[PDB]
Amino acid sequence: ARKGPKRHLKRLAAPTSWYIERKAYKWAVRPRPGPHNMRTSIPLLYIVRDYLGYAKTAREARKILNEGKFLVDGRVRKDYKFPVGIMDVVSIPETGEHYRVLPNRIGKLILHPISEEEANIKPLRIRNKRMVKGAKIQLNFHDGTNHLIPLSEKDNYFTSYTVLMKVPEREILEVLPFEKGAYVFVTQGKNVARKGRIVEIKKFPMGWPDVVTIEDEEGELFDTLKEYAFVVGRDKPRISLP
Amino acid sequence: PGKKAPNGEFAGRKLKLKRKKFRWSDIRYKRRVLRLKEKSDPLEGAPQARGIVLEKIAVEAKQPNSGMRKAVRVQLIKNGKVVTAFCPGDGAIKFIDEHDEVIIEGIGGPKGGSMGDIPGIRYKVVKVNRVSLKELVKGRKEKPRR
Amino acid sequence: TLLDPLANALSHITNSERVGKREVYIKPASKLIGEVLRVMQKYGYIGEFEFIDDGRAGVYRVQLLGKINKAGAIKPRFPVKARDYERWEKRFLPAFEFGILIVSTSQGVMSHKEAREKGIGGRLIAYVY
Amino acid sequence: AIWQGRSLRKPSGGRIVLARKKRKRELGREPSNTRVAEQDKRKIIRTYGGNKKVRLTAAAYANVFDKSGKGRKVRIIRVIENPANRQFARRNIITKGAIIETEIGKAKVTSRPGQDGVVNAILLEE
Amino acid sequence: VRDIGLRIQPPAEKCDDPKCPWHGHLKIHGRVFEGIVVSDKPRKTVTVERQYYHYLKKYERYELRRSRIHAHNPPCINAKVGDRVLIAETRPLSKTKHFVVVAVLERAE
RNA sequence: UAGGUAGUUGGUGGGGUAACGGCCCACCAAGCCGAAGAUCGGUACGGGCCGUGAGAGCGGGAGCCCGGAGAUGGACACUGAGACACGGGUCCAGGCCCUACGGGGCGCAGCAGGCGCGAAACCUCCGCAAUGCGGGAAACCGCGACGGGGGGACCCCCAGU
Ligand SMILES: [Mg+2]
Ligand SMILES: [Mg+2]
Ligand SMILES: [Mg+2]
Ligand SMILES: [Zn+2]
Repeated sequence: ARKGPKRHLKRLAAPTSWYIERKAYKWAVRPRPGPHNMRTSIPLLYIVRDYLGYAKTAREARKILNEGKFLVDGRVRKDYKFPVGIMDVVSIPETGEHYRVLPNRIGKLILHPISEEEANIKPLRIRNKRMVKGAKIQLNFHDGTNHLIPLSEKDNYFTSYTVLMKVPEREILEVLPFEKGAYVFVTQGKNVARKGRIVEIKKFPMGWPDVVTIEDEEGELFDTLKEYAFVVGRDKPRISLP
Repeated sequence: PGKKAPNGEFAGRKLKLKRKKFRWSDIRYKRRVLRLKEKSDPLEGAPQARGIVLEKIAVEAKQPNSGMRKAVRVQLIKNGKVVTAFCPGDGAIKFIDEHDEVIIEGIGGPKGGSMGDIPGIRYKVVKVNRVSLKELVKGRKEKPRR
Repeated sequence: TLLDPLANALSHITNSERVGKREVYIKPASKLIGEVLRVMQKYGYIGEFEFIDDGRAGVYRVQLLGKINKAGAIKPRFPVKARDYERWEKRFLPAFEFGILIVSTSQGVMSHKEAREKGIGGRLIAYVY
Repeated sequence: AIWQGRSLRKPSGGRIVLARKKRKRELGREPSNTRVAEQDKRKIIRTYGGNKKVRLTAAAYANVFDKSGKGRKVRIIRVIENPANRQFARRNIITKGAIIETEIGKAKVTSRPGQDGVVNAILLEE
Repeated sequence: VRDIGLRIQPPAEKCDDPKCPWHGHLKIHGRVFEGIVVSDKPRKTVTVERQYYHYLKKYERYELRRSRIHAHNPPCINAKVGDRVLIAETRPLSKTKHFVVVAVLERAE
């Protein structure tokens, strides 16, 4: 860590949301930079080989990768270091199956299987919002991917909303607002993977983030951070959450 | 005398200070923190050492006893010091000759000092010419280099 | 000088009852003293008590029954969490429920046996058994 | 060898023994004293990360400005009363508070020449 | 009335300099403390003291501790010795000034 | 081991930097730490953790992971997104080597192996099949990293005579 950037990774010091065996070998895969961050994503090899089992060694998993067999978000990926993350739709178009990446109830990542007519839309949270040259609006999303909207619809797209886009094309349909009454699914924290409706929003001065209070089906008020609640549908969710 | 000095709730500093102050009236602690054993120790924190014998001598025993205990003068190699070491066993001194290399351990007394009626000696011989002494005393092995 | 009117009372009580007396006078009378007498009574250690005014802070008359072994003050007044009582009950008392340990909880003065039922803590002031 | 790292003396007055060596990312460069001349010279530097820095070294024009936002490129004559250093106005060194004497009045410099490679000014009032 | 993100009331005058958070071009962001002034000898700087308790663990008792820091003192709220002040955190202003005074409470006594 | 500090503490205007800053400079002041231990000496890589004890505690921080620092000792620059670079470049000091005597070179705190010191520590072995990294459009190629054996009363578990 002296003269330049790190390049390897150890099994011991790996992210603890991965489902890997930490004492079997010495090295893990150092994930290439890409869409999501490193505490909420996993390389592409550990899905071809460890999770689904289509390969036994890496040398025969890197032969079916660069043949155009794996479709992460509608588009073909070939390198074994690509990060796959929350609310992605990995899809194997030959075998005929689909999946969605989601966090567990204790924090790890899974591959909850979904339909085919639902393997076509992806939810996206709004993280920031700014103005670019020509006086247009750029919406920055929860996995570092962008979109432009005119200066006449700057009233439908505040931050922490949710947008539903067709995956390989990115045409907006059905924005979901954030307010009291909407249906949220938690992403990180200590209330991981719990659903419900919103009851309250509370704000603090001088830098600290704001909190949200939620009520689930059987009836229990808990709370999380406001940017951990992912709005998926209003009054009834849109994603086949498990 | 009264009760005991700083038994207050907000008197932590003075209580810790009194303890640290009186811990120095000890001798096992002062001698372990100032490291006084080293700086005055001919063997330098080793369990054993090696030397080359200069002359063979005999010591007189304590008062309620009688007899002469045989010993040698060893000249260490890592330092250059000269110590006095004891040869344990019945007839051992007839196997030690001058210009020999010997190995040296402690003698195992109280506090690391000396033991029994040999009062000033604090080391004992274990090996002669890379051949254990215990064997030589009871047959069972022969001495190299003459 | 005088620094603790509660310790003086509890030592006076345990000194008097050890030689056979049947009445004592707790001279400087707080209302903390009265509050601790109240809970020494409900568990059956003393008889009945009354507050007599004398123009200067008042006195307390209490009748003894010869039913206590030892009473005293836990002085430095340590705090306790609502789940850490046994650590102190193993230090002051002689068996697993022998006697009471008086606690100055945020809802008054009470014995640790009623603090564990609400699940609260506070400062320990004294102990009787 | 102009090291711009930490200091070697605590706020209390005790000395500090350095524990490492000088990193190449902490160093400094020479002051580019801008002069007045009849032709302006400037160089280009490569900086940390591959960026650049235009570095003015002699000055010829002034880019004087006004209150209605009307600039004019006119040349300068000499410097008077640079408060930065006591002996700059004499040697004609233009730093940033300098009072430039253009050929249309006086002016006050409002840009850093050694960093931008231009001289800008506002038309100082009497 | 202007706020800066503290939900408190601004001073009753106007300043000059640009190192003032209320009237100038400084931004505050970080911790927010509270103490009493122990010197203002040099120009525009004070020294603020606050106290807390350290809990030893072997002896299970407490212990009194201090902390002296240095803060910029804008000319619109110039604080003397012996008064409560609220101070906030921002970028390095000098070798040893990294805080700024924002509001004064209990001037005299 | 009782006083220590004079770019030392602060202000005003600037230079320099990727960047804030007495980090440097020109002027104006007299501030700043300290018996609740400053300054100066001593010893020491910091932590997760490890030994011992009924617990309160006392003792240690070589091996595995995470941060820091170093490449015979001291100074200094070029190329690059990143270095003032262990198998890249200059100068001094201190060692050694080849030479047709004019000139050239080298520095294992990488893996085996050698000398010296010591009471004290192993083979000059086989492989890119596995985990990973660099290169390449890809099949692939390289790796004393990592993987396989050789030597040794290293620590644990299960048995024989
Ligand atoms: Mg300045
Ligand atoms: Mg050291
Ligand atoms: Mg050994
Ligand atoms: Zn102001």
